[PDB]
Amino acid sequence: EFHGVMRFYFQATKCIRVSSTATTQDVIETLAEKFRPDMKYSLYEVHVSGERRLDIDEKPLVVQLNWDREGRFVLKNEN
Amino acid sequence: HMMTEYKLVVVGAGGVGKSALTIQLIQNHFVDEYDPTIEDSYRKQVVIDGETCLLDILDTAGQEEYSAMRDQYMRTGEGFLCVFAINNTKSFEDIHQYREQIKRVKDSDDVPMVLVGNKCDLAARTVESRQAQDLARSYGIPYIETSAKTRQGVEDAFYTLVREIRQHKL
Ligand SMILES: Nc1nc2c(ncn2[C@@H]2O[C@H](COP(=O)(O)OP(=O)(O)NP(=O)(O)O)[C@@H](O)[C@H]2O)c(=O)[nH]1
Ligand SMILES: [Mg+2]
Repeated sequence: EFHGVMRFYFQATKCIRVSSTATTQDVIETLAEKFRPDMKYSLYEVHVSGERRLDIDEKPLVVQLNWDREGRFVLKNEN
Repeated sequence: HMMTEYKLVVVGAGGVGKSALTIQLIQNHFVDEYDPTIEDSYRKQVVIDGETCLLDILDTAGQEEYSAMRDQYMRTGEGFLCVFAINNTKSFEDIHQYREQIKRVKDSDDVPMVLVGNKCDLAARTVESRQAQDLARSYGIPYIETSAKTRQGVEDAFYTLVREIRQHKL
């Protein structure tokens, strides 16, 4: 198990050290607590080619190093 | 008079209060847990000396193992909030190391800064107020005693930095 740094955008920017085992749900809950206590959000990888939503059990750190891809992870809220 | 943008970079050793000061200014809330920062960014619009200022605040890492790309944000920053804790003499001595790195990145002796002494609510002071005044006067920058736990000087520290950035705004 290893750790890497990842940058997240939302509307403003946070770089956090993320485990190789952390799921999308853990990352979202971590980012949610970092700016809005008393914690529904979703994570998206964004490229110039298109957007895509990460699944709950997916590992955003492994998704990141799978990228000719200036991808950016974005936190969003339906509200 | 006119709309202006200021890029503030909070700088200092770990556990010194950099994140707690920034969150107090943005959210009017004091963070309790010690979460070591890597690189956090914030945006808030305020009025300082009768002008709307778009502040872009960059809270950075104190731990050297978390501070890889320091040269890049020290390039983009216009002013620097050098924070130390009054109960931590080591973080006070590290200030000069941060000072010199910032002068090397910008490659000039005229870099707007503001020396901040945090954790003033604690009685276990190990850095006297005059010690920091000598260091600040030797750098030619103001010195502000702040407390992120009770919001003391938080607004003054950031607003004074903005006024220090205007002195070299072209
Ligand atoms: N008493 C007191 N504690 C404070 C004050 N500011 C921060 N703290 C506490 O000191 C610890 C470190 O806070 P933090 O903001 O994370 O410092 P930091 O400079 O961001 N650390 P890092 O460099 O790792 O990101 C936390 O437990 C926080 O609650 C203050 O003004 N007074
Ligand atoms: Mg921190």
